[PDB]
Amino acid sequence: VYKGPASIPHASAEVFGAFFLATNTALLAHMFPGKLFGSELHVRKWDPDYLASCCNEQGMRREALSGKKPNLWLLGGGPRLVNDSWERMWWNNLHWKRWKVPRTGPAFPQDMYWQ
Amino acid sequence: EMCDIPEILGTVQEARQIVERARMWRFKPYGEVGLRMAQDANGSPVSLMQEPLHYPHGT
Amino acid sequence: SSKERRMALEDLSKWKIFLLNFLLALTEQSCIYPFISNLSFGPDASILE
Amino acid sequence: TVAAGAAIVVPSGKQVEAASLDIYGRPPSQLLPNERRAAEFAAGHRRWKGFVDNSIYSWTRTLPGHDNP
Amino acid sequence: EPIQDELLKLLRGGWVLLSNLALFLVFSSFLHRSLNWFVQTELLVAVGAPQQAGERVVGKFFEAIEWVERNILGWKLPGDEEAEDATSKVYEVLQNYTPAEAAYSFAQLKYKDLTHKERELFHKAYALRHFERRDGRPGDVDAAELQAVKDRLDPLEADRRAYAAAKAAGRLDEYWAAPGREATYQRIVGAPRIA
Amino acid sequence: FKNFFSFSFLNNIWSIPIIIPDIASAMISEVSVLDGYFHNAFTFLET
Repeated sequence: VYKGPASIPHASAEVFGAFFLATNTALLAHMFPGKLFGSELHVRKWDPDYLASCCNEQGMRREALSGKKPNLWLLGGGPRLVNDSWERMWWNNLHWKRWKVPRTGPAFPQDMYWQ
Repeated sequence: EMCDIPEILGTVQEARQIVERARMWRFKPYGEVGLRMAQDANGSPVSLMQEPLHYPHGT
Repeated sequence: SSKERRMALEDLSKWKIFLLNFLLALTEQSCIYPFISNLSFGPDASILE
Repeated sequence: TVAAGAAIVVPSGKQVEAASLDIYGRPPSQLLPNERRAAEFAAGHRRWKGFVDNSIYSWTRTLPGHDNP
Repeated sequence: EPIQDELLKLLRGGWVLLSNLALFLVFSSFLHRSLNWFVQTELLVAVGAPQQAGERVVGKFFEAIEWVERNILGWKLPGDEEAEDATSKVYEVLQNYTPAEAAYSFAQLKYKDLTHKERELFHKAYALRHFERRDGRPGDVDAAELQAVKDRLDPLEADRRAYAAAKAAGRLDEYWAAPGREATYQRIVGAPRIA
Repeated sequence: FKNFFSFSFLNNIWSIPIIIPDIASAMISEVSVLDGYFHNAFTFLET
């Protein structure tokens, strides 16, 4: 009947029950797209590349209408000042762009197969 | 046996057909060749308009 | 939320919940009806063009 | 340890000019950023080797030759 | 209840969780790394030689002792000269043990017009560099004679680069007043240059 | 630590200008003339 000193925090059983049911339901919702009352479960609203391309579009359009030469802002970072390779000079933006397909996801199969 | 003129014309016609179908594989979006070899007047990389949902700048 | 604590309502506790939803607006969160929710009136894929 | 090591390692301006002028043909503040760090590292490594040679290795070499395997 | 107290209590909880998880991962990494040594010691016991495994364990202790003697104190520990000569680096093997015929410069295969001197200049620039040769100092290749050889082969690309350089500056009629440019315009394009 | 006491997201370069190559510096073998008076090196304003 003795639980503990009550100065050490106790997590309730409802926290584990919610955790257990939520993990199982998340797995089931990922396996069956189209059956969540006709819908599916996404993990984001907008692609970061899509948002950055829209913001660059509006930024260079506003720069051009103000009478200046427009600038493109690069995800990851700008160039390094080196002289040995093109890939070392532009490494940060190249590193952002090389990660495109796993950033988009998902890492699980997109369609259901019955074994 | 050496080709006559109509055989040369026929194979040039078919090769141009093949070359069009071959150039359909030329800019894989976010492929390595496009990321490293598509550059502006200087050596700077450009943002190619190949993204599947955004058509910027009145395109 | 698991501790079911209950005061009345004070100004600092008013600012806590505003700050939580404000900061959650800046992150990436899950959605249940994403194709309906990203619809827009006009010829665009979103409301941000 | 970090500050105590950094007292040994970090060189002054004369070592950096000294390490630049023999490795490269040019005096400092005329270089790329990546080739300044090479001169700074060479000066710090010279300071480390000099400290180990004159302050740790001057009195630990009394030849107790034994304890082989 | 204040924001500062909540942020500090969150920071302390995150720090203690992350530090204990890192300690568990470091122990698990050591347990993954060292498995082959324990397996070989156990196999040495199980083959029918129980006394030789204790020699392996005390040899690990004596190796730690030898490391402390060699690195901190600096003693010689004789027999180290025979151990130092057993191994070598890649560039030292290139300097000392490889023939010169096992290196090429992509241009001795591309251009048949090359003489022996341009061939060895390309070899020293691109095949075996100054750190891969025995009597090699930096600055062996001139890079101005190399540019002259690279301009002798394919001269029209050099002419194009000279045009672009003259167009970037304001020396375009100084480009066209060179003694061969109007003649090569006449040769390539069958009409004289009107402009 | 020297760059962290500074603001490394504040003084670094994040942006580049984009300059279009002229036809002499572009992909010359891709430029073709179609029955005279036309060529496929396209150029149009956003307006």
